[PDB]
Amino acid sequence: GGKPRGLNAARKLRNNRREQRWADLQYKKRALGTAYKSSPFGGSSHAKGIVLEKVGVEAKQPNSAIRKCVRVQLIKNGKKVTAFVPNDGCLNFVDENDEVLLAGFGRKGKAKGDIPGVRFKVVKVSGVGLLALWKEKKEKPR
Amino acid sequence: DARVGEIGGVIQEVMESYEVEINGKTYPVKPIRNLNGHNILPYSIHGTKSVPIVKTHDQTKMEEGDVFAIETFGSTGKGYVIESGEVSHYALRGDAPKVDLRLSSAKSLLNVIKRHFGTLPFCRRFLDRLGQEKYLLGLNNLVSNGIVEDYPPLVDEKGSYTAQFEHTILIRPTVKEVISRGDDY
Amino acid sequence: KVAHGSLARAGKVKSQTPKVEKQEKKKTPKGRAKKRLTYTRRFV
Amino acid sequence: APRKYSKTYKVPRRPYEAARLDSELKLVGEYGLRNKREVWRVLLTLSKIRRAARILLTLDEKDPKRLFEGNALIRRLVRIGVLDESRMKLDYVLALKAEDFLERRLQTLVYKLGLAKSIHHARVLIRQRHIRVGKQIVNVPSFMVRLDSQKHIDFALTSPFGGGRPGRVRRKKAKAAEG
Amino acid sequence: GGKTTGFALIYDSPEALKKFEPRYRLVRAGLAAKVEKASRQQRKQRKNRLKTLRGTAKVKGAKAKKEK
RNA sequence: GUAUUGGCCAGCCGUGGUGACAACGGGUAACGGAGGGUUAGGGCUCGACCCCGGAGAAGGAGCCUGAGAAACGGCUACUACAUCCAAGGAAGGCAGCAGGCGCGCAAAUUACCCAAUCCCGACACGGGGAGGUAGUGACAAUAAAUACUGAUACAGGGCUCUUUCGGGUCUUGUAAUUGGAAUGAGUACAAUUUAAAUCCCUUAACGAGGAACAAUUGGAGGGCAAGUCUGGUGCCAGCAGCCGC
Repeated sequence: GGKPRGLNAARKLRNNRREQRWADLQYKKRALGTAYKSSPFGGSSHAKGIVLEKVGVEAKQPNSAIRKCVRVQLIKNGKKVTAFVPNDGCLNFVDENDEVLLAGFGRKGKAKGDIPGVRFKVVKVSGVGLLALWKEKKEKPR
Repeated sequence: DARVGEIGGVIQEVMESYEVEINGKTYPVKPIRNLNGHNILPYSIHGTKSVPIVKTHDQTKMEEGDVFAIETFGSTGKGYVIESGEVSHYALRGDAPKVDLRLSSAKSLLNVIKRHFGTLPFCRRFLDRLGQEKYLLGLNNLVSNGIVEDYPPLVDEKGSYTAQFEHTILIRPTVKEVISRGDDY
Repeated sequence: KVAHGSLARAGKVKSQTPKVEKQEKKKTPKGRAKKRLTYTRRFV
Repeated sequence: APRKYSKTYKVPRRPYEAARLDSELKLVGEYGLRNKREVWRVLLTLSKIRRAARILLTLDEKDPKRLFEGNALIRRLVRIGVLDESRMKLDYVLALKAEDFLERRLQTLVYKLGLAKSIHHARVLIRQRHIRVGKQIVNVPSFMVRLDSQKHIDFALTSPFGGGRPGRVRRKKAKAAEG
Repeated sequence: GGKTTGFALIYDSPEALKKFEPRYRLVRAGLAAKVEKASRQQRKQRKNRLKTLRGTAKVKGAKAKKEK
């Protein structure tokens, strides 16, 4: 209650909606284009990078395990990120300087599960595909 | 002047030309790609140099006066090992960081190891024969604090078979001497 | 935690699991025939 | 720009609903369909009719748009046979249901007029070049037979059942046994 | 089916047929022979080569003797 | 001065013009529109791209011919790249069709032809990478293969005679038996298709009995449909959009 209701008050109603629309969080990040600027990916879906070293990451408080992440430097703009290697015993397939391909966890810029500070996962290594190697459908080229 | 990465490629090509039938099925022999020989130093089993058993681009050269352990491993499985099983092998690090231990029990074992074994590897039974009976707490504490290194058993996949041969060679100034050669192998 | 951990233990369980083979079984009908068998069991 | 395309089915919003899951399976088994898609396709083409009738019903009576389009819609349904002549009213098309459309298709019409032992036997006879309507050979199970063409379904002239010559395996057996 | 549909043309006189029919139809009936020509690229290549010669392009060997 | 109007330009003379009904300036991962996607109604979002209008041919300026150009498969000059050379000199502009390099998560053949739709010229006759046909192609959309049916037994369901292992009647199921016919997936004499071919559509001789002429991708604690069965591991290895194991 308290809106202008007259027949010639179309200017105030249109102006008010424009100003208060910024209080929304989903719309505010769309208008300013933060993804184009701050996100390591240039607003894209995938990216290619070079593996630097293998790192183990501890799980959060209730759990206890080693998550076995990896360090990657992006070819497109030279930034450095960390990515998670899914499935059981798959670090064995990746070596140093292996040209991996990455994607997201699907939480749209937030960490998934108990893994802290990790936002990406490895999809392909040496252009073969990680899951295909796991089921012994293909052999990794030398 | 032999290049260690080139040696690895030659070793791999000879072994991989063989195959073996086990229970009616034929299995290629695969090198265990994450095992390697090494140089030997005074009172220290592992130096800084590795001798791979697959082709690599390691260009480090062997030099006059060096001694190397040349060992190879073959497998009918994946050609890769992981650590699994009960731990028996330990060794004091020569480069161990200085630490202060609240637990007195560790303080006594550390003195025993340095005075008896130094940096030589030891096993559990070598402690038993010295009359140590209540040492497991202290040993695990020394590992956690970075003072002693553990070496769990290394296994390939269940149902696979592995073999090993190794010799020590001396790269003397005059000639090469294969010191461990015998009439057996 | 100077030790931090050890990455050697990757793939322990999958490597040491026993291996057992598929056993041959009769082929199942497919397409429209497979739907016909399902309908009879759940309503007749 | 110059090519036109359309898709003929829709997907339900809730994927796993117990009440809906078994209802469709009963229809599939009854008429010997291949999968759930043909059930959804019939539901969509029935929904288009309802929307057109509902739009016209809110119009005033004797409105020229309502009369012209209402009569055309009614005549089309009577001609195909999914609606009986006793009820020519725009309100009665809203009461149509899914099973009415499935009655008037070539696969079921083969069953009703003899010519087959099981509803699954009818489909394999349609796909093979056996059934003909009028003078044209039809191999489309969902032909949606019209009313006045119902009295001309018969075996093909060249089919072994309606004449012709013995088929592939019968000839070999006769020839092999002969010599 | 056993039905077939096509097109037919009936001409007043045989001479009138050859006057109006396209050549490719005549070859089908055998009345006329095919035209022999080279492929389309070689004809185009030759045409552009002759734009660099001015007058009596048929023989241009008179310039062979300039070198002596 | 211009094809013509005009602060478009030259002299002389006035002091004006826009703005809270948002001027001026900065951003645009901005060519505009017809329109695409999603729907109770009201809306939100996209539009380089087959139709219409505007601009450009590596970056800037200048000009000739002509009814029409500030043209680049026309010329002159500078800047940046780059070609041949006997060292004096000469020549170049694929955001036209194919093709190569680089960049990237990301996109096809250096193939055939004027037969069709149309355009140009002195012309009924010549030309057209405009345009059409084929190759590669799981971008999307439409139709719909992977089997059909008897008999004899057993089992159960429906009804009766009805006392129970009892009999007549129909359906369904088969690590139960034998018994039937049919079809294209391919393939190949012909004709047809086409500028010449291929494909489709018709059609002689061949083409189904299981280890095939063998369907996969994700799941079985809850949201959410489907095991509390049997081996391995033992907060390790790992799963898990969320609660969790």
